[PDB]
Amino acid sequence: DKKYSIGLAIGTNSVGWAVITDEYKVPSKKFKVLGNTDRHSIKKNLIGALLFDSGETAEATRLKRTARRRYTRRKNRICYLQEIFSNEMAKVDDSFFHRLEESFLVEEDKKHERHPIFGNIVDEVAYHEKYPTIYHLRKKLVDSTDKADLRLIYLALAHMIKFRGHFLIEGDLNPDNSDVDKLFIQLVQTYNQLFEENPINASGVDAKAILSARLSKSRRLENLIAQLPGEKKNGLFGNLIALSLGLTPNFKSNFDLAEDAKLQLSKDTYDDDLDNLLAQIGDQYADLFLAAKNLSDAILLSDILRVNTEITKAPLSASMIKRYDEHHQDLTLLKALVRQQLPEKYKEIFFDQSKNGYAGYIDGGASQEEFYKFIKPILEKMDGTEELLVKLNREDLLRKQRTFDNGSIPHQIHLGELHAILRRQEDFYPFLKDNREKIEKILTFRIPYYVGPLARGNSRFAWMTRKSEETITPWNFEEVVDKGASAQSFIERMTNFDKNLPNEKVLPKHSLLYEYFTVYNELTKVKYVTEGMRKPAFLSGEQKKAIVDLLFKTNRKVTVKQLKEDYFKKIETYHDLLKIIKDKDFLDNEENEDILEDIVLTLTLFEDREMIEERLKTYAHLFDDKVMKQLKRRRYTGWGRLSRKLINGIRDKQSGKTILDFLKSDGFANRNFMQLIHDDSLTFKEDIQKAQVSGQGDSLHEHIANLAGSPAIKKGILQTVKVVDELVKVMGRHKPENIVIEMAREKNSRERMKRIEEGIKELGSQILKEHPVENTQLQNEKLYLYYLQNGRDMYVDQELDINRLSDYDVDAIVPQSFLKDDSIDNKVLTRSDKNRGKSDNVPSEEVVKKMKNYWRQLLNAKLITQRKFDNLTKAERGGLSELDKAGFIKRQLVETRQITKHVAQILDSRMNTKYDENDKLIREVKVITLKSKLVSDFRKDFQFYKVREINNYHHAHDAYLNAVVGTALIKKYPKLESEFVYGKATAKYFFYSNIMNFFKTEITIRKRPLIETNGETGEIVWDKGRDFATVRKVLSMPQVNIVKKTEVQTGGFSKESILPKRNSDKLIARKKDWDPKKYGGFDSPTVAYSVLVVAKVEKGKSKKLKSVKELLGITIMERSSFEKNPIDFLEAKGYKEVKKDLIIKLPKYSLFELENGRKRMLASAGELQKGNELALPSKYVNFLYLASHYEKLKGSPEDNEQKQLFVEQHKHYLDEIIEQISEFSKRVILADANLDKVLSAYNKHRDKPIREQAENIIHLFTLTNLGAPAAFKYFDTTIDRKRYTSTKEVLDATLIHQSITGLYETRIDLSQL
DNA sequence: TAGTACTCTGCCATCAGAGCAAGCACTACGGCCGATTG
DNA sequence: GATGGCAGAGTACTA
RNA sequence: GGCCGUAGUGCUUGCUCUGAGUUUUAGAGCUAGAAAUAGCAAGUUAAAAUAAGGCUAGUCCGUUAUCAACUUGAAAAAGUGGCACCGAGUCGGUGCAGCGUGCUCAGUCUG
DNA sequence: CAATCAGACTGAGCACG
Repeated sequence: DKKYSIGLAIGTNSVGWAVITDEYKVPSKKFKVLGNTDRHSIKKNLIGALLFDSGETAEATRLKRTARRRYTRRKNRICYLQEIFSNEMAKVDDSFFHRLEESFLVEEDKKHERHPIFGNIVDEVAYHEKYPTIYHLRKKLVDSTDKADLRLIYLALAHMIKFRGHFLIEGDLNPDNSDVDKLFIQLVQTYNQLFEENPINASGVDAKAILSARLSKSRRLENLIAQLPGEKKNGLFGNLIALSLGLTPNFKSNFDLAEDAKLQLSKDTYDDDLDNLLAQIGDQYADLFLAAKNLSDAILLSDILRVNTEITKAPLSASMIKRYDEHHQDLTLLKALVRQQLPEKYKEIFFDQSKNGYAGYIDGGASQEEFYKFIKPILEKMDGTEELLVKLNREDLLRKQRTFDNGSIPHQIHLGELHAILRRQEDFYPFLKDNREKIEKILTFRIPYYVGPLARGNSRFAWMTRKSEETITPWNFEEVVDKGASAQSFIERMTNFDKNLPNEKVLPKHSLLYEYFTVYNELTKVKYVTEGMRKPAFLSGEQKKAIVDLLFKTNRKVTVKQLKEDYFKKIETYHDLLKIIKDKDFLDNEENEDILEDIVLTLTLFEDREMIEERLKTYAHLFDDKVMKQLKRRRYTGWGRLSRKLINGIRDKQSGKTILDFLKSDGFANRNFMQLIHDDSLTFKEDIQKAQVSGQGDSLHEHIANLAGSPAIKKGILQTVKVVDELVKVMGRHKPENIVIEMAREKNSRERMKRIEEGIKELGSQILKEHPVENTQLQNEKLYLYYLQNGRDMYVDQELDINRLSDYDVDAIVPQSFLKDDSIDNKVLTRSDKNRGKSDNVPSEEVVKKMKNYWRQLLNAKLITQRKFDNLTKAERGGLSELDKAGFIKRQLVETRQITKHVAQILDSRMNTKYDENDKLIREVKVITLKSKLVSDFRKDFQFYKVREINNYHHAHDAYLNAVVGTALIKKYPKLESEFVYGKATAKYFFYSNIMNFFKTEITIRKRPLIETNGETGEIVWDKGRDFATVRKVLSMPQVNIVKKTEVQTGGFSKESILPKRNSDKLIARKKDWDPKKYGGFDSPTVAYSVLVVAKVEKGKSKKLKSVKELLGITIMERSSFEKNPIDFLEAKGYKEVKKDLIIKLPKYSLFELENGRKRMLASAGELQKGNELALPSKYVNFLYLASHYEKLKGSPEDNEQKQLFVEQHKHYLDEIIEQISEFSKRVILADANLDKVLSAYNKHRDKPIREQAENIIHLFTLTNLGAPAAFKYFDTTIDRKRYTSTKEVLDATLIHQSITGLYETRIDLSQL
């Protein structure tokens, strides 16, 4: 038995641990080794770390799941259409659908003719000649009036149904509205006709260009307003224009309606909102609103159709046909031009599929951007290509019909085309006449987002409820699915429970009881003071009732003057429902509170008007039709944090009064919620405690999963809990005195590009147009800041130069000393940092006044954030006060993160379990949490420098230093237990500035005593004479238990790319009947785990059985098949007489010990990884840190000078570091060619400065590392990977099974078996 | 000599968007919210 | 972003 | 620490959808050529699959989390490994074990 | 409103296995 402590450092992919005794010495004990080897014991130190791969989020899995569901539903739609057509298609050509299904088949596999539509070569060729694309067929069917072949009708309908289009725009679209100017003129005419007193003139205004601009919608509206006299924004005409172009205007000010009456044109509720507005004002604005709707349709369509729709009913098909024709003409013209001018490049342009060009554009995979990049210079270096170059510049040269930009086509266009086809062809096909509604339903149906998957009790994600047990098709979806219950369950499965009553659901935020509760809490804490009062007094129950009835039940906002006048002078959600139902006695009654709760619950739950009105039909008799309509109109959003049972259901045992009852009857006490619930005498606390006891706690893994945070952090937490338990078991089941823990704080380029594009569009500038920047270039911090600041200085009014970058200075708004935040939200790029003023405070008031307008504009442009703006304009608010500075200094050392709170609580609950007589938990184990700042400062101050590139020992060293610092600190300052152990401005500032000054011998010059004592107690907390030597000795130990957590690979079967056909055995069939050698397939499977099999194989013509020992990679696809029957799985692979007992399962990162301590880790069944750590001396580590200037220089000039001299005298340490690396590589790495290249590079770059040489030597440790080999770079010379691609040598080595700390092992010698 | 059989080296990885709902964590403020004895 | 798969060129040993 | 009021940012989980992309087949290539080969013509589209697949047969499920070895259990789970000292190139060596009960004394804590 | 002699453990000596 010995008092000991555990120090832990938690990372996303590493967890270090350390056990220390009283004198800060790490123990060392012998451990028994199990297995068949002759080694039965081994000595190890209680210091180490566990490394694992980072956890992942379920986002990719969710995306894959949704895609799978989408594909299934699409096939179901096509099957519905085929089922509709089946009888007549069997009459016409019975094998048509069979031919369609087997199109993906070689000729010998088809049981029908190869041609899929007509089945004979003449007919197929004629059809393809007449309709080169499906859009030709679609336009012909839409426009022509004669009979069409049934197969052709089905083909057009199937294309339309299979590829519908986006559902962003709701309602109906009329493609005939295409002209922008004509509809703008019509709208102006209607406006002038109605508003005769103040007519509006818009002649001479480029309405088409203004409205169809590529800028933002708000910018377009502003431009149109500026170029339009007689009105501005928020006027009637301005609101009409905004409504047409898509913004949501408030028509309240136009007619003084006093209600918002906002209308959105794309929303489904637009018709109801317009009906309400028309009933409010009058019926004479219907023409104007209809004109606005037509203008909106034209505005949104003209950007897509780009064709005249007055002659055809298929505008999209006409656009695709003209795209085809322009493609054809441009191709002919380009062929002629190339033939005439550059005959030698014709082959490489129109025949070579590898290089980009037309051949690679059509036959190859090259996209439109790549084709344009290839073909622009050739067109430029030719004559007669001006119009082709113009089309290229506007991105309209040689365009395919199916492209990426086709995603902006609403499904309403396809629906209109399909309806036109059905209307044309229903006279000749009665079945087409009959099934028109259901075919259109097939095209336009989509499952509501709140209904979810239509399961039948075998899905964990589903929540839908069926009122009838039968197959759900799009035609009886309403009559089978209980939509209201499905939506309510959709909302309720995600809402929280009350924390005080864990089995109780929370109330809606706008619930009436919630409103009364909040108002009563606010009212009971206001102490009135008036004449004739000796001391301030609290309001009584009757006074509060009178005040609530007279003020709260009358006016929305209650103020102190109103309280004094209407009650103290005159005498001495509720309002929203009052103006809707227009009933005061009903709302003030007490027997309809359940009805009111139901009403607010419905309005909160359902966002669809039909659902709200069908749910409220039960209360339709209580009110009138207009009241019901108003109730449907009103909708609330938000959920409270308190349950109804907690607020009003539970009652005190002594008095039989609920919390609301007590709050109403507070009287002179005026005790609030927190008080009511924390009172010892009151039974509310006891009842709350009783409820929380029920359920208790789930498993540790379940609790960690239920925590909120990153999955990688949760994985690290679980590993830390397990290693703590393992160490407790190791140390004899004696729990430690203290557990000191710490936790690290932690396409992006595409996000930056979209953000800058949106900001530039909003601001109306053209900085991107001046010089475009790619995402990779935008990844640079200086460039990103320059582009975010619109190319202008942020502290003074001047212009910055992009070509002059890498020369300015990046200045943080809050100085780095107070807060260490390096994010863009705190960084600012300016020409000179001195413009900000003082360097130890917020930017100066003069600069704030100068740049307030610019910063406001940037915020409105979303270039900077609200927090950034608030930080920048803090000088006006008052700047950085002394209390703020003290808080910033204090928060740099005291951990306050909820994740670390949780972690500490879990460890505390696991460790301390006993209770006293008075049910007071005994703090046997004290959990101390520190930030990384304390340990980092300790390392910098006392020359315990950390270099991350040497090896993985720094995790264990950090854990040990955490233990030492935390234990020493809580011994020296026992009063600091409040802020560290889980369980004035000037004075606070200088207290935390020197909190760690008892470690050091000298301060600022203060001669601190050699032996540090607690004071008031006889405890020695530190001894600079010998404890520093102990820490140095511990950090220089060569043995540290580093464990790579073995895992079984899970995930995708292989690479998702589908390769073309080739005669290789590595291809994987995409379907059971699709031979890879004839259809192509996947490759590169992921190996779940290797299996060691000792068996015999048939070799040679005689098929003699040769005993073989080898590793077999059980891939993810065949893992279940293997585990179901290993014998059959292995026999089918070709091995005979395998041994079930001798089969060994070998997951990833399995460790093997071969010779001279050389260790290899199993990367896969045919690859290995390095498994050895270089224990470089701390003298070499310190020299490398000092010479390399880690984190530049952060020392005094006097101290900086002596370290430079130290490096100068220790020049020769470089050769020894190289010597250590070389001998380690010779003993373990065995990469001879790479070692020779590294040594040659070192010899050739010997004359360069020590700084540069050390900086490059840091890279050489990538050669001698643990894990997968990686390529590094020494100066110019680059050294590639030396991969170990053979697992044959490990079959005679020693397989080590390491526990979670590595102290418990089971060595299995595979050579014997 | 032909045929396996193992080794070294370079290439290569599905990608973009649209809503909706619930929750947490943090920032920035701006107010209320620790017990015992006479 | 990297790290394992794969094709291809290359060299070596045995029937 | 929580609960209100406002505002903002980021992240997580779940659902309904969109456009592409790859793979095979269909869209008769021609002429001079014994043959390779050469010269022309053409190119834009569609069908099907989009993790193999599963049984629970649903317009459902299939890439998250969890997982050293051994023993006992169907499983969930529970068990399995002596200590001190001197040292340090991935851990080595040395030493001990493999004391219990009654009386007096003296020091510390509680009634 | 104002104050914040009995039981257990360790070491020392003697007796028995």
